[PDB]
Amino acid sequence: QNAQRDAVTLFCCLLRSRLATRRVLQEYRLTKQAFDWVLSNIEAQFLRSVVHPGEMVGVLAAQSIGEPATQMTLKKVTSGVPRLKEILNVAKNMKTPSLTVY
Amino acid sequence: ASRHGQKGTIGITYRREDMPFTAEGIVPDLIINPHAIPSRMTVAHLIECLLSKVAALSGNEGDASPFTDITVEGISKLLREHGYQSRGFEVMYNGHTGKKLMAQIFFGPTYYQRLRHMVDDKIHARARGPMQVLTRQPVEGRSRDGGLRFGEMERDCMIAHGAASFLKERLMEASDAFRVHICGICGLMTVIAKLN
Amino acid sequence: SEEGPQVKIREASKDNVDFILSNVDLAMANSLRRVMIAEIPTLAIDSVEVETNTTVLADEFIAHRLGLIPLQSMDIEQLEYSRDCFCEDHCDKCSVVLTLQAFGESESTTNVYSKDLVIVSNLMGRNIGHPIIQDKEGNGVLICKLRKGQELKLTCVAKKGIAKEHAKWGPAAAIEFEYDPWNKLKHTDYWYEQDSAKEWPQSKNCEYEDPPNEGDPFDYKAQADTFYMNVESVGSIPVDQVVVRGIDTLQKKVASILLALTQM
Amino acid sequence: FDMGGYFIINGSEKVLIAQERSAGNIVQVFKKAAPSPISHVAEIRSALE
Amino acid sequence: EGLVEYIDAEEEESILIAMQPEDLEPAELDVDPAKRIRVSHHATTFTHCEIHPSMILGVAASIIPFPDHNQSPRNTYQSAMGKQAMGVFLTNYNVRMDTMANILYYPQKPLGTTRAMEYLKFRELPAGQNAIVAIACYSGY
Amino acid sequence: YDRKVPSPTGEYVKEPEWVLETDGVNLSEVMTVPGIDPTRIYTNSFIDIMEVLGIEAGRAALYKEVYNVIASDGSYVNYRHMALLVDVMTTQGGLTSVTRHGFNRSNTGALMRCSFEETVEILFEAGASAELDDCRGVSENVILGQMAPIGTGAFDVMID
Amino acid sequence: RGNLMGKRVDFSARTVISGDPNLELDQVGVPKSIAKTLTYPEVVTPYNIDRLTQLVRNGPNEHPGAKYVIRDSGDRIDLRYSKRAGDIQLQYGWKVERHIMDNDPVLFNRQPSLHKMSMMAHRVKVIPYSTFRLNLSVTSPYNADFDGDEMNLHVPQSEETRAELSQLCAVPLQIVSPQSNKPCMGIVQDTLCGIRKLTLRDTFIELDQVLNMLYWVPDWDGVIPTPAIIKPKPLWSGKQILSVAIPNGIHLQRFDEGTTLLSPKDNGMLIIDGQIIFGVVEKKTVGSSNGGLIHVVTREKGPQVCAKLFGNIQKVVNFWLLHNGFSTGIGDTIADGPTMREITETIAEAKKKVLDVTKEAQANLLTAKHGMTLRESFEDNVVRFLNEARDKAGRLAEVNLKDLNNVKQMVMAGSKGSFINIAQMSACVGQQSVEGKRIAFGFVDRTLPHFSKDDYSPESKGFVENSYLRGLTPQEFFFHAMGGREGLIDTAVKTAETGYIQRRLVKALEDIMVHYDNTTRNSLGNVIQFIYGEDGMDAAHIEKQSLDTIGGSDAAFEK
Amino acid sequence: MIVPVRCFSCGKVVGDKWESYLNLLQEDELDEGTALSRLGLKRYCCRRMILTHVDLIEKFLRYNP
Amino acid sequence: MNAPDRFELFLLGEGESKLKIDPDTKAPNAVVITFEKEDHTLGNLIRAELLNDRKVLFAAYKVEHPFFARFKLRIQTTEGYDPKDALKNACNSIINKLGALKTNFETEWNLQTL
Amino acid sequence: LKEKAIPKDQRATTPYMTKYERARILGTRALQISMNAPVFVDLEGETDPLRIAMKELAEKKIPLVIRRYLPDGSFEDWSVEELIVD
Amino acid sequence: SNTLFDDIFQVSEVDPGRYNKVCRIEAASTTQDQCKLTLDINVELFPVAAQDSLTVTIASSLTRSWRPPQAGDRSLADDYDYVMYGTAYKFEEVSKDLIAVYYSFGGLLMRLEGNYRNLNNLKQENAYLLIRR
Amino acid sequence: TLSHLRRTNTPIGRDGKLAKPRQLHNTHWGLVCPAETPEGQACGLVKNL
RNA sequence: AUCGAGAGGC
Ligand SMILES: [Mg+2]
Ligand SMILES: [Zn+2]
Ligand SMILES: [Zn+2]
Ligand SMILES: [Zn+2]
Repeated sequence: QNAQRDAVTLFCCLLRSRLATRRVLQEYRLTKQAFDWVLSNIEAQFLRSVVHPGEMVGVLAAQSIGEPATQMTLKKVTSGVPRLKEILNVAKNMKTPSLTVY
Repeated sequence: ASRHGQKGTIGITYRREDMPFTAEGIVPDLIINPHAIPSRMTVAHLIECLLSKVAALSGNEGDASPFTDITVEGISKLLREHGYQSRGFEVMYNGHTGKKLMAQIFFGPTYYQRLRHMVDDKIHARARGPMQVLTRQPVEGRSRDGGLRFGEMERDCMIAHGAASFLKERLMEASDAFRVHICGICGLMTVIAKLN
Repeated sequence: SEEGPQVKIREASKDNVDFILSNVDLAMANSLRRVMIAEIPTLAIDSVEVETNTTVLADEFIAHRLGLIPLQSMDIEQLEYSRDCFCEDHCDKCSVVLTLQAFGESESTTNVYSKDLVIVSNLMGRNIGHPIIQDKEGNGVLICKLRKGQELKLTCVAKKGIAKEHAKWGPAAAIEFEYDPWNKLKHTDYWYEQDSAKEWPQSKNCEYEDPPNEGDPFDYKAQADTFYMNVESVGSIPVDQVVVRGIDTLQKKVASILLALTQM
Repeated sequence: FDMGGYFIINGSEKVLIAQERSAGNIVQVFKKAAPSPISHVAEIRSALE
Repeated sequence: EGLVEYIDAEEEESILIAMQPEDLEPAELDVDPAKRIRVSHHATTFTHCEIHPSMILGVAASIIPFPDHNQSPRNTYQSAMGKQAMGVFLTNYNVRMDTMANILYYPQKPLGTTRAMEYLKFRELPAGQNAIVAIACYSGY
Repeated sequence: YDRKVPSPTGEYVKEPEWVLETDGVNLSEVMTVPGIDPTRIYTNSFIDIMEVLGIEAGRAALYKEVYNVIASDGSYVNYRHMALLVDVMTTQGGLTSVTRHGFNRSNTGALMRCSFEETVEILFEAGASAELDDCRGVSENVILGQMAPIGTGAFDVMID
Repeated sequence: RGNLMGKRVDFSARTVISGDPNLELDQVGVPKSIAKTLTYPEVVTPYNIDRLTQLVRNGPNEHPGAKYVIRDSGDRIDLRYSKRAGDIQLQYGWKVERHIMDNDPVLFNRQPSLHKMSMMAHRVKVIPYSTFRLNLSVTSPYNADFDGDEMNLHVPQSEETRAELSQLCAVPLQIVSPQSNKPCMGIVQDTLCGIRKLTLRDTFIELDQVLNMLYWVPDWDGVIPTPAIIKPKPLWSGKQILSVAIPNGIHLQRFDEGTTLLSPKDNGMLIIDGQIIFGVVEKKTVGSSNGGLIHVVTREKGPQVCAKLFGNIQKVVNFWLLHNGFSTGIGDTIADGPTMREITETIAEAKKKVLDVTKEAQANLLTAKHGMTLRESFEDNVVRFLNEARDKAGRLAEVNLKDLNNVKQMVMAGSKGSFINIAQMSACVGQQSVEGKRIAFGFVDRTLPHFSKDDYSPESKGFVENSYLRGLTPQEFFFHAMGGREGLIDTAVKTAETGYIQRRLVKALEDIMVHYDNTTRNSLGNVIQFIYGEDGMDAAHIEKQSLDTIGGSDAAFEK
Repeated sequence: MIVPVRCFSCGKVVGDKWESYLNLLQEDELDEGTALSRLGLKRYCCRRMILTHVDLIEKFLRYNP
Repeated sequence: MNAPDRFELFLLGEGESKLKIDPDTKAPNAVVITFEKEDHTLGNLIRAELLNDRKVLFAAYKVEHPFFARFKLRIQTTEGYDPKDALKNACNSIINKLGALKTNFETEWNLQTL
Repeated sequence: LKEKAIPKDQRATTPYMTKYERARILGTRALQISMNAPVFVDLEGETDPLRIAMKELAEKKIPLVIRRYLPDGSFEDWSVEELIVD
Repeated sequence: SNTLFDDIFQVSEVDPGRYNKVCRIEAASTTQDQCKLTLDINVELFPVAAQDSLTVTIASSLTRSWRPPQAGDRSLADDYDYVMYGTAYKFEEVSKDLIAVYYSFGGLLMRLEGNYRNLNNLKQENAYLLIRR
Repeated sequence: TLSHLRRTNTPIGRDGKLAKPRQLHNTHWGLVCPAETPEGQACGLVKNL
């Protein structure tokens, strides 16, 4: 249940921000039935938005990163595909080692 | 293709009736999309179009050689001297309806080339054809009536979709499926089985 | 004259007619020129049986050339479609047989014009299958060239068809077509750099209509009812018959629609 | 219009493609990488003509 | 007669090439705005002059009309595709028994010709046709 | 850098600040210098960060660097995917590379490992160590031509 | 890697592709040859025995036909060479390997398969000609083009396989991709330029065209919308007619720069219940954009409604465009005399600034700014000056472009074309570069043997003040070519490096599956995450919404 | 490789005109523009059929057998 | 290799009726006619003529695929007006105008010299 | 192990039918119907086995049961009847 | 089914914008210096000069598929010169008892402000605009 | 045929990320065609005179 | 079947 509250924390922040009493009654003008309808739709859309078990999210991640890297095209730092190759292959001898000091 | 990397295939064939036409009655042999123009910046294609128009009207040659003092402005002066719009545009009427196109159209002679790639020489299809000898997999190649490769780069996508049974079929029922007998003690296919 | 559409011929020739179509809606003129292009029937070679070919061209090259040759089709209506007739392959009521045999006799190069075609089959007295010849020197279209020692022996069978099946059956070519030289209809938006007027050439048909007043507002309810056409014929059918037969073919299509409605 | 410049081996026409190499008997000087124990090198590729 | 010379890559290190013989005319304004911008050479100690700059191109590139108005990758693409266009590859095609041959029925010489086409014999063995092209949106096909 | 920070009134406002950009990395030393903020300093050498600030800092800087290589090209990939990549590189002890020398050395079966690179050597090492492949990996079943435990084959189906 | 992890397979086909504006999104144009070549095993049941007998009697040589029949005994029966190919007695439980027919599920693919959206289920439409045909709006997920690309088709062989295609790999499902949490398909070039032109406030349509468009929308209610203008002539607006494609129940609100609710330049977009109120429709509205129209209609209405939406928008806009017309020409690359003059005067002022900074560097009067050499300072300054000149001339050009300029229109719609394309084609093509620097001294202390030694002039090191319209001088030509070569090499090399990287990513994370307890694990069960994405949501149906709590004065927050 | 019968674009027969064209160039020593005009070839669709033509057949004839 | 025989552009086959007629759904007094082996030449003219009959509410045609020679014409008329009668009247008006065109043209051509 | 079941009350897996198990179930039923197996719905003019299975689903007359497996080996049996479809 | 607003306005500022057949015209009420409006007008059909005075009217009638005027029998509700049909999308509460309404006639917009039309212009899809010369 | 007869190969590598040998070099002016070269792999290695 | 070369799409 702690993990549950943690997972839903941020979306609940958005919820309370949007379903704030003075907002519901002054910014929107929701009626009773309209409010309960918003509630049911929210819960339904949430439950539908949950990820489905069985999803092979690993291949999905790999493809979702590799595809836009195939369109990675051409002012001081190694960027793009050379940088990505430096990152994945753990590159101890990187070409633009920098340090940003605040 | 044309002589400027503007390559492409034929999508449709229209008879002269359905083709758009100018008041002179002239009809395009070819129709290419304006959207292939600005992304490649192949201005020479359009200059060629303009020059070829003025040459065909003049019965002279088109000095499309590079590093010359031939300008678009002089070409246009000539073309207008021949009674056409200087930038090469022409009012054109729809072929289906015959109402003027609200847009005037760039339209003229341009050298095009027929490339060595043709569909009936690329087309292939196979369903349970010849198999290879060693792997017992489909043979490689159209000229041998083989099967396309279901590469692992595609097995990846089939996994990301989640289609387990389609993947097994592509891997067993559509290629080199086989059945062997194995011993419940030594887990190796060394069993001699008279099925008859 | 007859109440309805109005015609006024500006110029007329054996090969082309420049006229005006008044009190007509656009769709009619457009379907008329579409029919004038595709739906009107003529006669042209649709089969070739080749016996000897020592020429530098392949057989199919020559066959494609022959199909394109203009043949007389004035009386084509009295000839029937081979698909419609009852013969085995072709007859005299459905097809015309030409023959072409020439030999490279002379040391100099020997041409083969369309005039060298010989009509074998029985015409049964109709203006049909005559290779069209408008050349000043009487020769036809240059079909092939022969060296001393080459010959060519073949038999063409001309049938009846329309340009839809193949463009060889096209009775006309290059139908000029314009309406509203002044764009009073606001049917096209002129692309320009400085002045659309000075940057677009005036149409020749601007003379036959009065220019508008710059202060007069847009005549919005006016529609297009006057057309400037110029129909040119290769010669397989005279221009007058090209346009009249197109009119009648259009009418015949509408008629078939009527009859099918009745059968329903 | 034939231009020649090809051979005819067993019916098939063959072309000899120009093979590109660096010229020998010329002296070139090349720096060495940072982790190299030696600093520079002078090389000449002595070839008997 | 000493009017022309053979210069290789090494020797041209020691020379100053002019581009057009007009670069040797003296100078002592009202110009055509449409022509390209050619900088004054500002050099005088010339030893040679290019025969014609268009000669920096290969056989294939000398087919491209106005390659000075194109993104160079397009010129490269075309130089790779011009070797795939059909046409009369030889006048004796009917005699040669080649594994594959493709001949254009009615080849046309282009209406836009490079001066270098004459020495390439392209107007005598063309590989395309002057198609009437319309750039237009029409049915979206 | 024109960074944003809350005004005392509460609304965010742009407050620029001077920042130092170097041409080299020794984090353990630069960190302990006076006059700096030892809580906001940053490196593109995420491996030095794993060395100094622990493994989770490494995860965070790793994700940040991948995010930047994507967003440099104006593109955008959702958080979860880069997250999964970074976590996989970090879920082990420390930084595991996506190479034959990194991930391919784990105990993740034997047929799955041989399917990437160095195939016959993996198979020899397994035949020596008497490895027992679980046959629960994807590539194991793909090789065996069976329905792998994937979204559709992630369970059984039976009768009521 | 060549016979186990991937192999050649039966029931496959491959050929060229072209596009059909009259095909559905999930539809795929299958040539009749291939349909006669590929088979599906269908079992005989009371529901099919009539159709299956008809197909067997129809024969393998003409479609819809069948090729083989499989009895209970298990002996194959070849319909090409058999006495009894006419009098067939189909018994229940037999198998007819029927032809591929309309609305069959096929897997459609284009290599390189970088995507789940690169292998997608399609509905079969058997077509006459020899090319594969697909909807324009399905190109972007495949990265396909009609310049010679070829595509592959695989055919399922069991009912569960067809089910896995239709219910998981179908096209409308994969509209919103989990990658980038947005739609991967949108309205594209022709339809895009046309939908812009149509939805202009200046665009009115007469009755006849209106009725033809109305009928063109398939799932049309059959109710003519009340015209916008009535009195002098009953007229509709391009907006009004296009709104018939949008399903009722759709709200879309978006504000651009200076988007008053009066929107004097038709900015933004306001669409109320399948009818639009104001806003020119363009790429931002109807592209494959986050929070676009496709995002909405897929989330609210669903996948199939959005696929029909693709179809209807395309059909209406393509009709209107076909009867409207569009072209490019070179006249859309000419700026007028005064603009060209200002452009060349700008190039001259940039040349003067470069000359001045060069002379200053020559007199050793440079300030050695920390961290960089004198030469590095010099090169940075001159490159900056020339880029500023190119950009200023390009904006000088784009200002002079009129609204009728079709290049400007394609840019405005977002169909194709960018500012830099305009700048280079008409204003100035720019500075050429190799390995990040200007044209290097390949010869001894010069770039070309037409230059005096030690000439750091703008053009001597690769600056092209001439435009593609004007024409490049031979040195400019050679330098441009020198840069383009680097470009082609970088492309050809990035391709292979990305292929390797992608393969390694996939082979590393392949076994990562979200299990039933939401724990993201691998083959060994070793946990990689405890909540997928740390919130356990699918990457699709996730949208960029604002958090009104952050930001704003505490005063306004309290208020 | 030989004069096409008619223009591809419009269809006006041109095959009957080749030998005239050449003679209009050689007999009358005209230029190709006026020569094409004299033959009723006004549309440029027609004009390019003759102007861009290459009678390769004259080479093919030179091969003896 | 896959091209259809060109005669299929005008040549009906295997009981393909020229006209097929279907009542429209959710449309009072409306009907859709599927013309077979015809193109814009006919449909454009029939529709533009139906637009002149003041008792026609709706009239439009469409070619669902240029591959095929066929098209769809939907007509909605007033109550008590079988649209087939509107189609007939339009067609007959077409034919009358065409006959008058032919006669006037022949008049002008025989009047014309050369 | 030996009877590693889970009591039907203390079940924490999703009560909703995942798209993957839905597609697998529909495919299994369409397979059963491809062969002559009985159909438990009044097919209102439906022939395609897939649509028949989908309608058997909407009326929840599909007598199958999913066995969701947990990485420890524990599993939960879920009738198609109780599983929610959305 | 009758009129919901009536007034006479004097043309103040007409601007073409980047369009060629449409202008955006801002006008104010006559004899009343407190109520004003802006509106998109097709100038090709109905021209609008500066400082004109055009009678402006809004009606709610005079769902069902549109049909053209069959004959003169159709009794128009419009002896005016320029008529349009649109939808109200916003009612702007400008100030205390100062209201404004936003209309869209297929993209041609309208903004109207005042408070002598309050009791009439409801949130109705139904809306007709009429202009007498 | 001509382009094939004026082709040069540079065998220093078949597969590798070699940018320097491939790029168009200043010295190639007038001797090698700047643009005519294969696409993709072996770009800039195979040249035409 | 092995090896080699050329080409297509990114
Ligand atoms: Mg491509
Ligand atoms: Zn044993
Ligand atoms: Zn007969
Ligand atoms: Zn012509």
